[PDB]
Amino acid sequence: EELLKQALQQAQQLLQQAQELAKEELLKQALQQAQQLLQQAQEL
Amino acid sequence: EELLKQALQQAQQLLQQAQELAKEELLKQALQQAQQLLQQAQEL
Repeated sequence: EELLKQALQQAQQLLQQAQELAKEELLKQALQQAQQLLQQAQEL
Repeated sequence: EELLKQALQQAQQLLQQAQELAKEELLKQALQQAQQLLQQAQEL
């Protein structure tokens, strides 16, 4: 559960990296990685 | 691209709803929905 927290806080930090990249490879990566934390968040 | 922005800004608003729900059904929903915006973000 604090793990879900560690997963969400980091997915949040990563969607924010995606966002500033949006304003290529590193945007792709940041979204992939964030999806990961969210799948963990979902199963957690 | 501003669409990727609209997708990311909203996925961000949703991982934040998940987070406060974390501190059941609505946490599940918020993560599902956020994953959606991120898949759109990825394909976009």
